[PDB]
Order: sequence, then structure tokens, then C-alpha cells
Amino acid sequence: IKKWSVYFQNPEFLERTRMFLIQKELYPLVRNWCGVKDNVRLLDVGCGTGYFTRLLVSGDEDVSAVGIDMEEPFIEYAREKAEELGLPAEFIIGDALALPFEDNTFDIVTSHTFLTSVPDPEKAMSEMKRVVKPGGIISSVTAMNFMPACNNEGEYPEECTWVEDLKKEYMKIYTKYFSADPLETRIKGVKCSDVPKFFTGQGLKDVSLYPIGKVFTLSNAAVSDEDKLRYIELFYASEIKKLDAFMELDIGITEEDAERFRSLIGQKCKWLRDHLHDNYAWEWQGGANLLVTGICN
Amino acid sequence: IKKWSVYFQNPEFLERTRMFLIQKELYPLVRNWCGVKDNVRLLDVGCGTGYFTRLLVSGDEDVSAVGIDMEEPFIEYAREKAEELGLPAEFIIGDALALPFEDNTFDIVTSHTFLTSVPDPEKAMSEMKRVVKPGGIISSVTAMNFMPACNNEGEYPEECTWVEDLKKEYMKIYTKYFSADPLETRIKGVKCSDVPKFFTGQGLKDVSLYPIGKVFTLSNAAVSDEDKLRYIELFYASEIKKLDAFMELDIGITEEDAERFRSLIGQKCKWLRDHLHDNYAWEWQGGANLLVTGICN
Ligand SMILES: Nc1ncnc2c1ncn2[C@@H]1O[C@H](CSCC[C@H](N)C(=O)O)[C@@H](O)[C@H]1O
Ligand SMILES: Nc1ncnc2c1ncn2[C@@H]1O[C@H](CSCC[C@H](N)C(=O)O)[C@@H](O)[C@H]1O
Repeated sequence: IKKWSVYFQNPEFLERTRMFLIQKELYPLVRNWCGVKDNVRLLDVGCGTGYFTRLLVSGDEDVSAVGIDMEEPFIEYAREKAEELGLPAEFIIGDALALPFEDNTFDIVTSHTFLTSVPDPEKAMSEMKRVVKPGGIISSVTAMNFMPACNNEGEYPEECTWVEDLKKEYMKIYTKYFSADPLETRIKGVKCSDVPKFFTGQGLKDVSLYPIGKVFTLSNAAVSDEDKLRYIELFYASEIKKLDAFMELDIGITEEDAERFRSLIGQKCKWLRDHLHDNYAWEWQGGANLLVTGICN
Repeated sequence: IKKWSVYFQNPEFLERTRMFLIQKELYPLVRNWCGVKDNVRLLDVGCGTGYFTRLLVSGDEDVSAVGIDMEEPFIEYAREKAEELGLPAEFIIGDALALPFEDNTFDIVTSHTFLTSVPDPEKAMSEMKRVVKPGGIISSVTAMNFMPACNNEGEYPEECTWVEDLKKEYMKIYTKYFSADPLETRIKGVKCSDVPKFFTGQGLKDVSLYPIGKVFTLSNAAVSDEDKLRYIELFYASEIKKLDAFMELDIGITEEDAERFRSLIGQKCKWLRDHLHDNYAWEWQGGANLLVTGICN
């Protein structure tokens, strides 16, 4: 099995794919539903690059957070991110199955797209229950489906010659990635449909569900330029680093192929940058994540 | 083609299936995104029983609304509903393709799960553009998928003998309904994935997308008893009225079958009522709807 933070999802990939999951305007609601509130200290388990960690501590409330993850690269990045934004969040390398804390340390315990992944969700939940204070809220956000509920590849202007080639190269190189790094190891946890049942089954009380819609497109007028430009940077960087990591291994990608793929990714990004205000391609994707909370005794 | 409000979706069916689409807590956000604001008068096109109409005028803002629909039963019900709740909404029988109003009557024009349905969405949109004031917001909410993104039939206690029989009878009677009333006539409009493209394609500007998550389950601790009890009533009534309408036609349902189906539906409802506080079946379903707005010139 290949190192998660290098070959499967690099730090930039996590940042680019999480950025648009939850509208800015939903943050106070999501904070409230997870039990964020004055003088709350929270733990975010498998925090990756700290996306959800940041979201929860980004309000006006007097809160602090610890994020824990197995991947050194994720923790490094999370620290850099939090430090940059001045946020009260600590990031720590460690194991979900073996939390380096005493019982009843945290008011709130959460995880984001994590219970889906762990080989042993019962034990992880057992840890979350141990470390939360009596009567505190444990929350999980998980994908409702691995497929998007709706999807359009978009229609780019006819001038754009990179569109067909890149589509072709992308699912050629990516099928090669799926060989060398199979997905089935990463999705050993609680099935999407089973999470609510899992919560009451682990003894949690007042089990509550809240859907959280998600949408992606650079054509969206309600998304800031800054966010679009930040996404484009992260997309470029995430694709190039993933490719390079696989080259430095061999998996069946010629150097000509790689330079082609680089060139095309570069052309897409250049087009997206140049058409920041008038991108009407509607390459778009949506669906919903599911928030589940329960109280521990 | 069978009368929509009788054979396809009766007023109670619309109320039961819309009730849980949008969390109460999202109402101010959804109002804002559609351009609801003081001294706004709005039109809701194909308003059905007036679900979305009610949602938009239910805030503190000084707003009023007209709902328009082809179905007399929907309009009747909408009136009864609005009158009961004291809401500033008028409901009118009429045609989306032929709006009984002058140009520039409304500040805002909206529709909910409608652009998906109309045989001629271009003309409907043309009407919406005509009737909205210059620079006003046209909005549409549509399903992201006809399937739910996630799903669990649930695990009812072993004592419940109605569970297996009803599953069996439901998709037996319903396959008979799909024969006598085929679905394909009702879904002649804009494909889910095409709505954003449709908006810019119809000349609308600053086209904006907002996902709206949805979830259903009577096991949810965050849903009020009152809402659960109201859902159960509507479910009972919607199923019985649909069945009766089809009996009064012949479609291949014996009277024994009907009385069986009645009995079972009744037993499910009795169980749901009796287990209002301790339903841990997790019969649940979720996904997201998509809100699209654009400005008219
Ligand atoms: N046993 C374990 N202990 C700690 N972290 C783990 C773990 N197993 C998996 N992880 C981490 O779980 C994460 C799943 S996905 C990334 C999750 C992050 N919350 C986000 O949405 O951005 C990965 O970061 C992975 O490194
Ligand atoms: N040409 C037309 N003019 C007016 N209403 C129409 C129409 N074609 C379809 N409708 C109505 O469009 C609706 C679609 S579904 C019900 C929509 C309602 N907004 C809700 O979500 O509860 C039906 O009520 C149907 O009667």
C-alpha cells in the first residue's frame, strides 16, 4: 500500500477538493450543529490538511482545536495553513485508534470524510467516545455518494484545442494510477448508507442528520475570483505533484506522455485564468455530504 | 395523459415530499439567494400546492407572492394552506406559457422542480423574463438526480410483520401505476445537468448556483414530533387517495389487493405513530437540490 499523502491524495488535492464542499454562508450553521460554542475545545480525527478543523474555529466563538492525522505531509501543511490564517488550531501526528489524550479532554469530537476510510471504525468511534466529555457531541461528515448526483463536463469554446486531448490523456494516466494504487484499501470503513445506524449502534443518543449540499464550477458567479484563482493554483500543483510521484517510482507512463499531460494541464489552467470573468463552460458537479451527530454517555 | 393532480402527484403527495426538502434553518439563506427583500412581490410558476411559495413569504420581510399552476386541486389546496397560516400569498389557476400579467409586474420570479417538467422550457423562461422587472432575479430549484444519492430501507424490529409484505405489495401496485400513468410525459423539460447552461443560454446574467441538501427519515432527532406526525398523516392520505383514484378507473388491481395494501399502509402508520420517540429503523434517503439564479436585462 502506497503512502496516502503522496500517491493517493496529496495535500494540494485535499485542499482543492475540500475548498468548495461547504458554502461560506453555511459555516455558522455547521458550527452550531457540531456543538461549537464559547469555551469549547474540539478534536478533529483524521483531519488531513485541516480543512474542517479550520472551518470550525474560523468563527467569532472562543474555541480551540486539535487536529490529528497519521500523515506527516498533511500535518505539516495544516500547520502552515493555520499559522498563515492566525487560527487557534494545533496539529498533531498520531493514530485515531490510539488517541494521545486522557479521557474527557474534549467538549466536541468530529471527523470529515473519515469514518468511510478507517479499517476499524468501531475502535475509532470507541476512541472518540473515550476522549469526549460525558454528554458531548460526536459528529461525522461523509459523502452521500462517491459519484456526483449531477454532472456536466461543460462546453468550452471551439478555439480550445486542449479540451479533447486532455480528456483523453487524463483517463489514460488515471487508469494507470488506479492499477499502481488501487482504491479499495482506502474505503474499508462505514458505508455511506450505514452511518446513522452505526451511530445508534455505537450507543450514541439523539442521533441527528443534516445534509450539506455541495457544488463545484468555475463558471459560478457566486464564487469569488480569489477562490477561483486559488483553486486553479491548487489544481495545477495537485496534478503535477501526483504525476511526478508516480514517475519517480515504474507504472507504464512514458516521459513523452508526462510532458504532454503537463503541457495540457498548463493550457487548461491558462485558459481558466484568462477567462476568470467570462467562463461559461459550465463544467460542473454537485451533490451532498451528510452530517451525523450524536451525544455520548 | 392522466390529470396530474389526481393520478401522478396528488396534493398530499406534494406536501409530504416537499416538507423535508429544505431545513427550516436554511429558509433565510434561500430567501436571500432568490432575492427576497422588503417590498418585493414575487411570482412562483408551477407552484403546485405552494410549498416554495409559502417558504419564500414566511419570513419577517415585507413581501407578497402570487403562485400560478394549471391544476385546480393544487390551487385549492394552496389557498387552504396559505389561509390557515395567515400568509401573504395569492394562488391563481393559469398557464406558465401564457402568464395573465403585464410586463415588469414582479421583482422576483421563481419555480420549484418545474423547469424539469415543462414541455417547452424556452417559452416558460421567456414568460418569466417578460413578467420580471428589468434587472430582477429569476430563480429555479431542480433535483440534482431522480435517484437519491444515498439510501437505506431501514431495519425495523423483528416483531413488525407488515414490513416484508408491504415492500412486496408497494412495488407490485406501483409497477401497475407506471403502466397506466407513464412517467416520461412529466419529464420533458431541462435535464438536471443542463439548467445552468440553460440560464446563460436564455440570456440571463451573473448566473449563480447554490446546492440545497435534503434528507428524510422519521428516525432523525433534529425533526420535530409535529413534523413527523404531520408527515405520517400526509403519507397515509396520499397513498390511499392515489390508490382510490386508480380503482375508480381498470388497471389490474383486485379489490382484495387494495384492501391488503390499505391494511398494511395503516399498520406502518400505526407503528410510526407509536414509536414516535424511539424509531431507530433508519429508513432514510438524501441528496441535494440545485438552486440557479440569474439576472434579466
Ligand atoms: N488510523 C488513523 N489515524 C489517524 N489518521 C488516519 C488514520 N487512518 C486514516 N487517517 C487519515 O484520514 C484521512 C481521510 S480523508 C482527509 C480527511 C480530512 N478531514 C479532509 O476532509 O480534508 C487521511 O488524512 C488519512 O491520513
Ligand atoms: N404549462 C403549465 N402552466 C402552469 N403550471 C404547470 C404547467 N405545466 C406543469 N405545471 C405544474 O408544474 C408543477 C410541477 S411539480 C410541483 C411543483 C411545486 N412547485 C412543488 O415543488 O411543490 C405541477 O404542479 C404542474 O401542475
